[PDB]
Amino acid sequence: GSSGSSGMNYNSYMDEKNGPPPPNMTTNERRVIVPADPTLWTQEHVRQWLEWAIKEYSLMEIDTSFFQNMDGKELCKMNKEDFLRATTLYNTEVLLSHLSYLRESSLLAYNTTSHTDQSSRLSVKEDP
Repeated sequence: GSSGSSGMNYNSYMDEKNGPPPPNMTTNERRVIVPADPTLWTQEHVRQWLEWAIKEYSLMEIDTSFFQNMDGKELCKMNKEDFLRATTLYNTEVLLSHLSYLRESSLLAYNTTSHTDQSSRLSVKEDP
């Protein structure tokens, strides 16, 4: 007769080989600026934040004793008036705005999520 087999596979793959150190570039090392929302803050997040803003924004003459051990939730209840008693208006606008900016992000965080979640189980490694 007269018959054959005309048909190629045509495919590709990767080996994923990594060379010796040093590595490409660092990523993270126990560094966090915010947990999530201003309502779920800790006693430290209330301090580190202030010490940070005063540095970045480079403010001057601001109450610190007020944020020595204030509840993260209280920071939200604080209004232009409450904040005015702690610092000037110019500063109150720099704080309230920041605390309000974080919330503006949550507006997008609210997702339906159709069975697309993932558990967290990442632990640091060491030794050969």
